[PDB]
Amino acid sequence: SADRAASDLLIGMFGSVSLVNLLTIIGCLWVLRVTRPPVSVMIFTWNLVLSQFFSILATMLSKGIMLRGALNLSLCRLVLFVDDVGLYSTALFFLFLILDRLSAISYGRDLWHHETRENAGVALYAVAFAWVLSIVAAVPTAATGSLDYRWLGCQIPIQYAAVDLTIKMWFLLGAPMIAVLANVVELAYSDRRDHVWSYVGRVCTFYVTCLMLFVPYYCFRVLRGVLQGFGIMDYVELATRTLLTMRLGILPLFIIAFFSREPTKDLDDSFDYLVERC
Amino acid sequence: SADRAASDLLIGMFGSVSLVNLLTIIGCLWVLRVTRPPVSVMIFTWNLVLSQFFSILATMLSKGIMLRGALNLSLCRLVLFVDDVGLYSTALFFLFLILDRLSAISYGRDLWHHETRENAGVALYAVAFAWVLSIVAAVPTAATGSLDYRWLGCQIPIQYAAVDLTIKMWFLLGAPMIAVLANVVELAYSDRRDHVWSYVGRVCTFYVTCLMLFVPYYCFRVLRGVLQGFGIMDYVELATRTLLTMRLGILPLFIIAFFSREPTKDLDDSFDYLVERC
Amino acid sequence: SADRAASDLLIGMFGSVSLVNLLTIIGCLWVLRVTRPPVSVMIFTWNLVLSQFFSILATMLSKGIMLRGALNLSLCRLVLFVDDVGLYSTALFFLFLILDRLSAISYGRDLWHHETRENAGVALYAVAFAWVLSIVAAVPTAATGSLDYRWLGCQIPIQYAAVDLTIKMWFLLGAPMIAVLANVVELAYSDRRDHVWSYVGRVCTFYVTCLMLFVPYYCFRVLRGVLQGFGIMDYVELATRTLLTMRLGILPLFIIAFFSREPTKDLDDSFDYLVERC
Repeated sequence: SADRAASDLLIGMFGSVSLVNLLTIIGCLWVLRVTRPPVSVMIFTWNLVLSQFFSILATMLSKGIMLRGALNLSLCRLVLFVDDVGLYSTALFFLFLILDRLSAISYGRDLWHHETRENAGVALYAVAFAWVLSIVAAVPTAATGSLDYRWLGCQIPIQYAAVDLTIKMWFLLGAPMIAVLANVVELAYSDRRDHVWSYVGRVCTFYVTCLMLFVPYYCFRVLRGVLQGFGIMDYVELATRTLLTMRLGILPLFIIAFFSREPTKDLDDSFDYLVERC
Repeated sequence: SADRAASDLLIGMFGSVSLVNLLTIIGCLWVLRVTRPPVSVMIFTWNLVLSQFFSILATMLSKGIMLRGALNLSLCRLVLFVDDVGLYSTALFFLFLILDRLSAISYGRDLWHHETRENAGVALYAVAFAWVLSIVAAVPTAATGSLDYRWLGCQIPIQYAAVDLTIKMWFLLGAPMIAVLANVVELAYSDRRDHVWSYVGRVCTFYVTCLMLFVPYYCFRVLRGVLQGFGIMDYVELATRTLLTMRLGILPLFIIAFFSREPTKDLDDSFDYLVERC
Repeated sequence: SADRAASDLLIGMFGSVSLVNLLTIIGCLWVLRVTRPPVSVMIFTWNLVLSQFFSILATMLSKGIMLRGALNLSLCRLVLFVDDVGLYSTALFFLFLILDRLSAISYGRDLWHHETRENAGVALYAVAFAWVLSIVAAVPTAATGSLDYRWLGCQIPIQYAAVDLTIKMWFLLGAPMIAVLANVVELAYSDRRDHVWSYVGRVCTFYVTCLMLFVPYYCFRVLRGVLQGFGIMDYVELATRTLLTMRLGILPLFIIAFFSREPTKDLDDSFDYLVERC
């Protein structure tokens, strides 16, 4: 049982680091308001922060950091539901933020004085849809969650792993990145192309990061149904599970990366003026 | 069994009301031909009318309004197949009609004399695929239908509720609502933006209406697998199922809402001219 | 067992014919390099050729042309995994090739001297994702493959037919053609429309061919779960399977069809110049 305590400490350390990172993003977003951002960006970025907080909070309860002993089936289903709600919302919020910025930057209207009320209305309507769709997509998982017996956490049973991977694959990489690739391909041959490749390079490394964090875990879960103390098959499950947990500290860093055309330059101006007078 | 008889009356009244509404749309579409619309609109709208008629006809048989006693497994599977064919076709026809009109209105070419043969050819091929995909997508639900024993209808069992919701979610609001949002987001920053917000307001309330009608019934069916005369869990199933039945009287009203840029103004000219001389 | 041997000969003959066709496509692509194509086309077409080779090789092992007797569960799962990897990659590669060429031809920049380094970078990054997604999407198949008993080949059990059709429907005609139809619908109403209808007429017949080759086999497999020596239900399964195997000789013919705007004219110039001097 010594390995279980070590795994509990490692997950808790990652989450505490991730929680500090999220608070830094919240503070960074707060000081970025001086460089007037469009309401569309503000709606998407703030909803991303809320979704990340839900995923971080539910992940620790899923790993049983402090709820060991009281983790029944009712709590296991509720925790797994909240985790996927943040998991699904982040994919949709990032997809809409990328699409909003790709269209805005390409047409040359990405500043505060370049957006209308209708632009803000679409962002609010898109955010409301993404929240509701995430709840609906996470309903099947709330009716199939079960306790973990190798470890002391919460995880969907292996018999539903194939269905779980299919929903996750479409929601995280199937739909969001086919739509992004279709838009980029059309954007690559258009006249509104010169000032979009800096942003396109950011969305390429973002989906690669998402690809290398989500694929190893769910693919292994499906494969464990035929591959059959702890053994080698149990430590690799933990090894591929922490990679999923590291998304709580890497994804929040991409909120600023998609904030504007050159966030690293606007942030310096905002911070320099913040420390000078206000 | 008194409540069951009242259930048939409520569904039967809704179907008769919906049938009257559909006939009004058929008549309204007929009198709208004087304001000669593009062939692309005519192909989509008339195929929608055929799709709605299939859904209305199959829903009455699904509830067992007149087929009680003879509702075996073979008929229940066949009826559930036809009902989902109309359910899937309507989502695809509405998605293609919205996309066709959004592009046509934005570019300023939405009248009869602004379309070519190739525009009509795309609409014909898009309709042909949407009919075939609906048949294919409704094949799995034609091999898993079963008799309902709480009520005297015909519904998919609860063990396939998770799979049923996943297919329905993608078809009704998964693919069509992402594709529409992706186009609208691009349209919000383009020069072809001034005369598209009247139509965008119509597609926003349409998908909200679809969200309010479809989500509660299928989400409850999945949740009923874990929540476990009639009881409270049986009346809420009927309450959340009638909302699905009201789609037969609400969706046909959106056929004219997407007919053109300002259907409420073109309809008045068509009706006023028709009653005068022809 | 006489009919079983005949089926082995028919499938083997189709593969040998398909193998010759693929080698002709490889040779045809090699002689098409004189008419300098963009690197984006070269990346997509060559990756398509590799995917067809995987599908051709795995299909023959799946049918047990020469591996009868040693076809265990481990070999059956591996072969079925490879076949879907080629099957899924072809759908994604064809979708990206169509989208790349539709955008390039519409904007008037489809020649070698009209593409930039960023154009080739997107094609390389899109190909890398399509390979990874195909591997991930084929992972569930490797966990559910089983040995065939009515015949001596490899095929998914009928209990997973519903899940198999859902994944295949989305990958082959669900996502790729919704995105294609959405782009074409917008293209039909734009100014960049005059010189795209020759290509659009080519993607309409291609997807119809995919519709009539993939649908019958998977739709029948789901229906066989309720419809219940060899009988009529076993010969139709063979008849509906050779249509799937026939895709190995039809799909490679579409690699050159999507090569450029008018491949039948560029090929003649390339072949005539090759036989003259070099």
